[PDB]
Parts: sequence; C-alpha cells; structure tokens
Amino acid sequence: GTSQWLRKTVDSAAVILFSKTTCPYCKKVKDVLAEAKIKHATIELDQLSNGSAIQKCLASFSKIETVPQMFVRGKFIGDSQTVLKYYSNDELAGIVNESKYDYDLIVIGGGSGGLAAGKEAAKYGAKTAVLDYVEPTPIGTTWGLGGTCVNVGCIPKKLMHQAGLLSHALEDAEHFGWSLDRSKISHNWSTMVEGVQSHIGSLNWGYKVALRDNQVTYLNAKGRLISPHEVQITDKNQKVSTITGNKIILATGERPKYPEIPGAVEYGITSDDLFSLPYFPGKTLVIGASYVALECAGFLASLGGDVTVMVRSILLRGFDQQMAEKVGDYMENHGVKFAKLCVPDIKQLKVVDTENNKPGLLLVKGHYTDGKKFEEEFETVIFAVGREPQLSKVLCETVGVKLDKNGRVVCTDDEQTTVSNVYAIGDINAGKPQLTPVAIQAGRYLARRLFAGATELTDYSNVATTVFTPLEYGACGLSEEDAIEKYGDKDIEVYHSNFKPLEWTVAHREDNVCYMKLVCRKSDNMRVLGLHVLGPNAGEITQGYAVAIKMGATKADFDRTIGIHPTCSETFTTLHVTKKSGVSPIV
Amino acid sequence: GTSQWLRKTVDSAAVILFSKTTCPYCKKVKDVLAEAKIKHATIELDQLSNGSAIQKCLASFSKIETVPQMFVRGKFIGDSQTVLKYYSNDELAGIVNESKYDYDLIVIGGGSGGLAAGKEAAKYGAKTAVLDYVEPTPIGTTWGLGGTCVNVGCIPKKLMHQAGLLSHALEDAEHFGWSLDRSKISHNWSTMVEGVQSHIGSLNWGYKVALRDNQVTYLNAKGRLISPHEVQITDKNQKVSTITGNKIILATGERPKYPEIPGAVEYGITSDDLFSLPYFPGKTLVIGASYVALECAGFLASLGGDVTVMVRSILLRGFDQQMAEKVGDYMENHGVKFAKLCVPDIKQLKVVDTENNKPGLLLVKGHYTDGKKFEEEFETVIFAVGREPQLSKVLCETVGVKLDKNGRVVCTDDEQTTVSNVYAIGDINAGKPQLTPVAIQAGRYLARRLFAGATELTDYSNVATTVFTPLEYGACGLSEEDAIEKYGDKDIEVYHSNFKPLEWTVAHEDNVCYMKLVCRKSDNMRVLGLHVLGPNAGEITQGYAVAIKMGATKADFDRTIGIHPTCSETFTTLHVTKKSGVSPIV
Ligand SMILES: Cc1cc2nc3c(=O)[nH]c(=O)nc-3n(C[C@H](O)[C@H](O)[C@H](O)COP(=O)(O)OP(=O)(O)OC[C@H]3O[C@@H](n4cnc5c(N)ncnc54)[C@H](O)[C@@H]3O)c2cc1C
Ligand SMILES: Cc1cc2nc3c(=O)[nH]c(=O)nc-3n(C[C@H](O)[C@H](O)[C@H](O)COP(=O)(O)OP(=O)(O)OC[C@H]3O[C@@H](n4cnc5c(N)ncnc54)[C@H](O)[C@@H]3O)c2cc1C
Ligand SMILES: CC(C)c1ccc(C(=O)Nc2ccccn2)cc1
Ligand SMILES: CC(C)c1ccc(C(=O)Nc2ccccn2)cc1
Ligand SMILES: CC(C)c1ccc(C(=O)Nc2ccccn2)cc1
Ligand SMILES: CC(C)c1ccc(C(=O)Nc2ccccn2)cc1
Repeated sequence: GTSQWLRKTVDSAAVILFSKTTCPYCKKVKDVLAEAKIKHATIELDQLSNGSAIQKCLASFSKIETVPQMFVRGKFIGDSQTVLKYYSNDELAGIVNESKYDYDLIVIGGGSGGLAAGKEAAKYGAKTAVLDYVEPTPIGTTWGLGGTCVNVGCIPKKLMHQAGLLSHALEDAEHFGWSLDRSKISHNWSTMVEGVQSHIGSLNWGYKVALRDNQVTYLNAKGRLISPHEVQITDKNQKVSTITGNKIILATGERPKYPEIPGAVEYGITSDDLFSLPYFPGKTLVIGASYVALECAGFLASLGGDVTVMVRSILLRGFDQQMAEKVGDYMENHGVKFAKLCVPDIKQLKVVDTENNKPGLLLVKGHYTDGKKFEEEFETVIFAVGREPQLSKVLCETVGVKLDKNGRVVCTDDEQTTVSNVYAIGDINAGKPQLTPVAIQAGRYLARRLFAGATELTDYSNVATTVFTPLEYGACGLSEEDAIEKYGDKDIEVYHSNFKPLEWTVAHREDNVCYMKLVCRKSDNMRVLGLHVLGPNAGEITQGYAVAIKMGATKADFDRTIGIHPTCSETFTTLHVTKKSGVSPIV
Repeated sequence: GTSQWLRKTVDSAAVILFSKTTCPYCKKVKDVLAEAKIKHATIELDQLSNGSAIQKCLASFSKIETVPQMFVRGKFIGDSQTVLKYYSNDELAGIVNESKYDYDLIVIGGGSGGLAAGKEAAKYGAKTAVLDYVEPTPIGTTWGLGGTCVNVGCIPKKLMHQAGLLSHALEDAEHFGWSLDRSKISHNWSTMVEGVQSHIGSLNWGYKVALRDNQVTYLNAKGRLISPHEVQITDKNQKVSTITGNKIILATGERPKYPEIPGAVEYGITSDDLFSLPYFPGKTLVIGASYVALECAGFLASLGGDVTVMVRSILLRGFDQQMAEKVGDYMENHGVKFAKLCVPDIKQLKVVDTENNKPGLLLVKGHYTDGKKFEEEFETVIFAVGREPQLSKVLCETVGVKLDKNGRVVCTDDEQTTVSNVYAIGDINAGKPQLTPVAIQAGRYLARRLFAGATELTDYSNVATTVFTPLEYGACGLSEEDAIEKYGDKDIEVYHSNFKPLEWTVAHEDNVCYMKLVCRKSDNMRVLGLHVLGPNAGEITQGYAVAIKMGATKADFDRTIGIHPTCSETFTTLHVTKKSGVSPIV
C-alpha cells in the first residue's frame, strides 16, 4: 500500500524532495533549489499519518533511510552533501533537466481544463507545454486563448444575460421612485458586443501572461497524438514537427453540431458566431431546446429582438421536466414565441450586408410532428442542437485510446485512458458532467496526482447547475422523475412552495411564478435527493446548499437551520407543504 | 421518561386525540370532530417508536388501553362510543369549550414572534388571543399589525436598499449598451415611500385576515400581566378590563433608544419615523454605528442625500472587525462621510415645514475623544444608538418573572420564565439573537410543544446574518477574533480571497469584494465562521448555513464543485491562508 504509492510517486514526479519541516539539512537543500530557480514538489514526512513507514520504504530506491532525499524523474539524486556537491561543481542544472522526453507533460487544448492542468503541473517542477488552436467556424469566426467558456460560452452569455436583466431593472426603477421613462430607451447591440469583447481580450492576455510567468511553453498550434509519447504539431504557417512528452492530457473540448439539411451550414450561425456578431441578429429563429438555445433566445428578446424557438420534442431534455416547463412558460409570457413539436427541413433571400452592418434575410421551411407545414422568414437562424468532439482530428486510432459510441474518451476514475500515460479531462471525458468548474477541478487534481504524490480524486456526483434563462433555474441532485423511477413513488416525498421576491412587490411583478422544491427519500431519514429553484440569482441561492447535499443533508437539517431575512433563499428553511397532501403551494 | 412526557402533553393540550392511522374507530371520531368544526391535535401511536408504551401509560389517565382516546384540557372525555353519544345528544360542543380560563393562550405582542405563536397554537385547538398596541413615537408616528420588522424594520429598509441599488444599475446600463443618461435622472422620495407604505398596508391587512381565518381573537389593546393567569387590557377608548389565560406568551419586542442630551427627543428622529417620513430627509446626520445606522445612511446616500455618520468608537460592534472596516471603507469611498471617535452634546434653527413638505434645520454640537469640538448644521438628525425593552409596562414585578441586568426575560431553553405557565420569545428573550426568523421559529416550536405534544427545541446556535449596506455583508458563525480568543492563534487557520463579480467587468472595482473561512486546525479544519462582502450576500450565505449546522470542514468545501459563473463559487476553491502572507488579490 505505502510501497505502491511511493513507487508511483517517485516514477512520475519530475523533481521531488522528501523532507521534514524540523530538519535544518532539508531547509539548506530547499534554499539551494530556490536560488537556482529549480521548482519541485515537497513531501514533509513529519506531517503524514505513516511518514515513518514511507521513510523506510525510500531505502528501496536510495539505500538510505534518512532525510532529505531528492529525486529527479524517478532517479535518486542525493542527500544533503551530494546535492550541494552538484551545485558547487555547476552540475545541478544538467541533472535536473535531463529527460527522455522534450516535456514532462503535453496538454492538447488550451481551455478550462487544459489551462488548469498545465499551470498546476508546472507549479511542482514539471516541464510543460500547452497547445491551443481554434479551428474557424464556417463563416470564419475565430478567437484567442482560453477555450469555449471564456470566448464563446459562459462568460459572454452571462454578460449578455446581465444586459437583458438590466432592461427590467430600468422598468423597476420608476416604481421605486426614479424619474426615467423606460419607454423612450433603446439598446445598442454593437456597443454591448464591444464591451463584452474587450473583457474577453483581457482574459486572452491574462492567460498568456499566466503561462509565461509559470514557465509554461504555449504553442498556438494544432496538435495530433500519433503515438503514446509523440505529438505532431502544425503551426500558423502550416509547418509540421514532432514533440515528445512523458504524460499526455487530452483536453480538446467540443464544437456545435449542424443538422443535415440544405442551407444550414451556408446561411445559419451558431453560438460560436453569436458572441462577436458585428450586427444585431434581428428577427431570429433559434432551432433547438437545450440550455444554450433557451439562454440565447432569452437575452435576445430582452434586448428587443423578435425571437422564435423551434422545439423538436421537449425543453431541457435531461432536466426536471416540471421546472423546465415553468422556465418555458415564463419565457412565453414575456415575449418569446415557440414553434412546438417542429423540425426544420433554409433558403437565402438576401446576403449579409457586410458594408452597412446588417443581417441578410432567410426563408425557413419545416414540418410539425403530425405533418402540417412550417414556413416563415427570418433575418438570422441560430442552430443549438448539441455539441460533439471530433477526436479523429486529435488522435490517431493506431495509438489505442478507446472511445465510446458518442466519440468520447473512456476513462478510469482517475482520468486514465486505455493507454497508460494518456489522460483525458473536461467535455471529452465520457459520462461526466460537461461544465467548466468540473474540468478545472479534474485538471488541477490530476496534475497534483501526477507530479506531487497527491491521492485525491475528483468527485463527479451531485454537481449543481444553473440555467441563466430570463428567470433563472438552479438545481442540485436528482430530478423528481429520476428519484421516483429509482426508488418508487411511495418512498419519495416532495416539499414545495411558490414565493415572491421582496424586490418584486413594489415593482408590481408576478405573485406565483417563482417556485422551489425538495425531493426527499422517506426510508433514508428524508434525505434530500434533489433541490430545485426558479427565481432571480438562482445560482447564488443554489451554490451553498450543494455543500450540504454533498454531506448528506436531510429535511431535518434544513428545518433546524434558521433563515436569513429578507431573502429568496430563506424559503428553503421553512418548507412544509407536500405534493401528497394536495395542498396548494401558492403564497 | 415516556410517562413524564404523556402527563405534560395531556395537561396542557387543549383538545387532543390519541389515534392509529389504521383504526376505523379513530377515523369515525375524526370525522365527527370537524363538521362540528372542532380543531384538535392528533397523535398517531403507530407512527412513534414507543407507541406501545404510550398506549399503556394512557391507562393511568383513562383506565383504558385502546384507541381512540380524546382529551380536553387535561381530562379524559371518552372513546368512540362515548364521543358519538355526546355528539348525538348535543353535548359535545359544551364539553370542548369548558375551561377554567377565557383562553388557552394569551399572546402579548402582535409581531414576528407573537403572530407566529398564536396562529400555530390555534391550529391544534387552543382558544387564542393576540394583543397588539403600538405606542406612538415622540412625534406621533404609529402603524398597524405585524411588529417592528414588517412596519419599521426589515421590510421597508430592504425596499429602500433596493431603491438605492437601482441607482448603480442605472449607471451600469449604459456600459451594457442602453441609451439612457444616468446624470439626467433624479429620485422622488415621496413616490418611493408611497409604494413602500402600500406594500406594508397589504401586510397589515393580510395578518388581520390570517387571524380571522384561524379563529384567533385579535384585540388592538395594551396588555399587562398582573398575575400568572390575569392580563389587564386597555382598549383605544381607555376602557380597562381583565382576561384570563392558561398559558401566556410574552412577545412585546423593543423600541429605539435616545441619548440623554438636550434636543434629542424634541428635534431628532429614529428609524421608527424614517420609513414613513413625508419629506426627503435632506442633509442628514446619523448618530450611531449599528447595522441600523449604516443601512439607513447607505441607502439615503444612494438616493441623493448628503449623509454623515457620527461614530462613538467602532462600526458594527460585535461583528468581525476586519469585515466591519471593509464595509465602512466602501461607504466612505462612495459618498458617506464619517465623523470618527465623536459623540453628540441639538439646537433648533427651523421648525419642520409640514405644509410645504420640507424638513427643518438643526445645529448639532458635539466633541471628539481628544476634546476637539464638533459643530455642524443638518436638516435631519437620526438616532440609531440601540434598542431596549420596557417590561415595566408589560409585567408587574409581583408576578415573579425574573429579568436580567438589561431588562430582558431570563428563560430556560424551552422559553419558560420563572413562572411556570409564562413563556417569552423574540427580542426580549435574554441572550438570544434578535432576528425575525429566530422569533418565528421560537414561537412556532413553542406552540407545538404546548398544544400538540411536540418535543423539538429551537436551536439558537450559528444563526446566519446579513447586513444590507450598499455593499452587503453576510456571515455565519464566529468572527475571526472570537475564534482566536477561544482556541488560540496556533489552532486557527484562515483561507481568504478577493473577487470581482462578472457583472462588474463591463460596468468598470477589482479588489473590493472579499470572503474568508475561519477554520479550526485540531478539529479536522472545521469551519467555525464564514464571511462574505459582496452583492446578494444574503443569497450567497444562506445555503452554507445548512452545511455549517451539519459540521462542515474545509475538505467538504473543497470536494463540492462550483456553479459558474457566480460570486458564490469562490468559496469552493479557496487556498490562500493568512499565515502564508500571500496576497488575496485576484
Ligand atoms: C454557449 C455555451 C455556454 C456555456 N455556459 C456554461 C456555464 O454557464 N457554466 C458552465 O459551467 N459551463 C458552461 N458551458 C460549458 C463549458 O464552456 C465547457 O464545459 C468547458 O468550456 C469545457 O472545457 P474543456 O477544457 O473541456 O474544453 P474547451 O473549453 O472547449 O477548450 C478546448 C480547447 O482546445 C482547442 N482544441 C481543439 N482541438 C485542438 C487540437 N487538435 N489542437 C489544439 N487545440 C485544440 C479548442 O479549440 C479549445 O480552445 C457553456 C458552453 C457553451 C457552448
Ligand atoms: C430598522 C430595523 C431593521 C431590521 N432588519 C432586520 C432584518 O433585515 N432581518 C432580521 O432578521 N431582523 C431585522 N430586524 C430585527 C427584527 O425587527 C426583530 O428581531 C423582530 O421584529 C423582533 O420580533 P418580536 O416578535 O420579538 O417583536 P416585534 O416584532 O417588535 O413585535 C412586538 C410587538 O408587540 C407590541 N407591544 C409592545 N408592548 C405591548 C403591550 N404592552 N401590549 C400589546 N402589544 C405590545 C409592539 O408594539 C410590537 O407590535 C430589524 C430591526 C430594525 C429596528
Ligand atoms: C489538418 C487540418 C485540420 C489543419 C489545417 C491547417 C492548420 C492550421 O492552419 N493551424 C494553425 C495553427 C494556429 C493558428 C492558425 N493556424 C492546422 C490543421
Ligand atoms: C413578434 C413580436 C414578439 C415582436 C417582438 C419584438 C419586435 C421588435 O421590437 N423588434 C425586432 C423585430 C424584428 C427584427 C428585429 N427586432 C417585433 C415583434
Ligand atoms: C389606537 C389604538 C391602537 C389604541 C390607542 C390607545 C390605546 C391606549 O389606551 N393605550 C394606553 C397605553 C398606555 C397608557 C394608557 N393607554 C390602545 C389602543
Ligand atoms: C458629500 C456631500 C458634500 C454632499 C453629498 C451629496 C450632495 C447632494 O447632491 N445632495 C443633497 C444636499 C443636501 C441635502 C440633501 N441632498 C451634496 C453634498
């Protein structure tokens, strides 16, 4: 046990010192490594449960049982006397830099998970490279370092969502006594895009500075794994070459799908294009019903667009369907149109006026699930019908990395692939929630295990979400239907309530539109299986309850905790109406 | 064990049925009870672990061991056959209404705690009265049913806070691309107070409807406990009379303090007056440094006021002082002036212009702690120098209810006073956090124990708070300095970080928002306190209070994954310690 951990730690760490906090010979060695600017991992044995056992096992590698001991890339280098000898004779730099490979770690993909992994590895002395390349969209859109969330995902969509939220703040202000006239105020799309893009540019630059300042080599190049340790790179002049690395992390993400119909790729766009679009989309058709589809349709309408959503079957497939219908009903009442049970069969009527900064004009033909016909004109068509990786671009099938039926990488619970030195993290890891904080945790925890002897795994269970539709929807845990299916209706109790934000009272907003529920398991001390809230600031409300749910919260835990007044969130601490009772949840 | 519980439950329940869910004879009795409209508590012996023991113990009271058994005010009434007999013979209504007292429960005080207690008790068949009276302020201000929070507390102050927050939303709008010009927009105070007061009135009315619909007698009169069971009342015509009750709940709250200086009561106001003031206060001096003082100064400044706060010693005494100073620094950078280490020694220069709807004008003289002099003119002077009960207006000394040095009621952990049938809840319960949700929980749990045989006690530990200053401050648990005093600096580790809301990026400050976890090293890095300064701090904080109740450690925060993008997710990845000396900036 200790033996197998020690062997694993020594063989994969780049530079690691086994030390004790009390020993002055260790302090003397650390100061030498610091002066020569040699980064390394440190294991303080006088601070572990069985540091006394580890000390004995080190002898199997070094033939000595004492401390300090310094290792480089699996090889014992020396004790205090021996390392200072190398430093005195100017032999230390060559010892710590000699390696079978160009790099201790190559990360393919410069996004949420990839950049996190790369920065953390370099912290412990691993010589690291991060490759990033953004294949342009069909109309040519491209962007800088940071991945999907930073450039064409969470960051710009939540900023445009805020811009939509400000429209209702402006209406609310009259009722709170401010003198503005909401009716005489308009919105300027391109002014908003400029501010959003200027923030994104500051993040592109921040990441390049972080990589430099951590001694990480950044190559803006497309990488392709051709053998377990060989990566073929292609730079911006199409120059091809090969670099080698001990450990490999695949972190290349996904891109939007298009439906296989005429006109789609030629005349429509996706969220990849929307966030830097130089003109306001205008009358817009959104095809799809994922959280991407609904979030974009939501702020476009709040910024004054004529928005329609074409829905093939249901909204938010995979989420609690009662909550999904409440989300959609709110959007329909505040000016989003829906074309339900409908799929597209696109014709161009006007080309994009790239001079005067104006959209084109399109004709969309489709049909409903019973056979009736759809036909209508739109200035912009946005597709949001899912995302997929294309690992045939990234990874040669000869290498031996097993993929699933969807094209995602099959990993063990420590992100290891079927090839012992190759790992995968983020959206391409099969079966895991596809979220930015998840990929960041996976990458940081992997790097620590590879290069610092850490043991902690990433926990992928009960990860909380928030959908940033005009009225936001937070969740943690099981949907109601999933709990019933897993345990049976008789074993599931559901507490719920409508509520009204105190901020909505003076503004004359709706009484019984916000909603929340706890789905609980009767036979397990009324364990909270899932939490669900529809209302403002839903992600801030939900986050903290995810710690309690990780810890096994029951209904009695919610009951004995006191509320903060006045808040939306406090309604969770006094819930009492059950669905079984039949009593109304309104307030 | 069981037998002492049963005796206590039977003695004080007004009407209670011992029952089994399966039994059709019990269902038959249930069906008769309402129809006659008899509210009652029910205990299902087949749902309790020791139901077999309780069934046996009942025989000590009724000389029978079966179900159903129905009791009224401590006396066994009968089984199925006997209850139906009383029903057919028109005798049941008189049985259930027979009482030594006028009411099973008298609640003195119609506020957060008292309204909660009374409504809950009436659910289980207790005949209940709630008394509320609002002694006018020195200038005459009064208001309706619901207590301090509803009328002159949490509700109007958070609505005015929201009006203040909207000023900055109006500025932020231009950067997100909206065409308005913030510099040409003004605020109308009276329009805002009208909307606030209309909501408050709808709460006043809602409470009167709630008591009606629960069969609670609402008396708009002042109450005084003159003996353990005797409450003297004085109605709005000064008519005096006496009502009796079995159980008594004291729930009379506090009112604002004035300092003992010339001009204070005559020419200044308190928060009691602020939330319905007919004119904008204008240039305003706030004396005090409580959360009331800072919250009012803060929104008045956002609504265009020229505001100064006069601080005797420190801000937010009793809260974490690092967080307190960050709160104050932000206010000082965004308008509010502070007269630090200063106390007042008030002259009237203009009387309030009630006709033209304008404030008067005052001269304030005071001094700093080094002896230098303060002298300055203001239109409104708001005192926020604490709050206090006045139980020598509620409670005759001869009754025997013990008070502490501050004048609050000394209570057991089940809210019992030194007089066995008299209880106290809310702000006047000595040593308890003085917060509305606490009073509500205390009243509801007490009613269940008195009238439904419940056993659950209110848990007053680690109750979360939020101060709604212009940048909000949420907390749950120990301040950092309190943790260190109790355990020693070497056993305390603090993780912290600045952060920037994503909404602040396009609107253009980088390192003002802040959060920390104060942890105990020798107890698996247990989270002893959480603290956050930032927008929506109350929404951020609430959910972590459940995890802290459950004993959360730093490892529990670390293994939970963030929601992106949120301010709150910063709690899930904290790693910079204060001992490291590394900067918390971002
Ligand atoms: C519109 C939208 C909104 C979203 N909103 C949220 C939200 O609010 N919250 C949330 O948690 N998640 C959100 N997500 C999901 C989140 O963006 C992803 O889960 C996350 O970005 C995935 O990180 P990753 O490291 O796996 O890959 P990515 O972030 O996609 O980065 C992978 C990078 O590798 C590059 N790459 C690909 N192939 C190669 C190659 N051969 N060589 C070199 N580089 C290559 C890609 O171009 C990209 O830069 C959103 C996604 C979208 C599309
Ligand atoms: C400005 C301000 C802001 C606040 N903000 C918050 C906040 O955001 N969150 C929070 O949790 N708490 C807040 N509080 C505290 C909250 O108001 C109290 O904790 C809570 O209202 C106390 O409830 P209570 O039942 O003890 O008394 P109260 O709510 O004060 O009600 C007592 C009632 O009894 C009446 N009464 C008194 N004497 C008699 C008598 N002899 N006969 C009959 N009736 C009588 C009183 O007139 C009053 O109506 C705030 C307080 C103030 C002053
Ligand atoms: C095989 C095919 C997918 C391919 C074609 C071209 C390139 C290319 O132009 N790369 C690059 C790198 C950085 C910035 C700009 N361009 C890479 C791969
Ligand atoms: C059908 C209805 C919901 C609708 C909604 C919004 C508008 C609008 O004010 N703007 C608009 C329209 C077309 C292109 C761009 N913007 C018109 C109609
Ligand atoms: C307007 C209505 C609410 C009301 C008004 C006054 C009184 C009253 O007579 N109070 C009292 C208090 C102290 C000494 C004498 N009387 C009771 C209710
Ligand atoms: C900081 C301080 C000098 C100040 C702040 C605000 C104002 C202001 O615009 N209004 C105002 C003035 C008097 C009474 C009420 N409001 C004037 C001076």
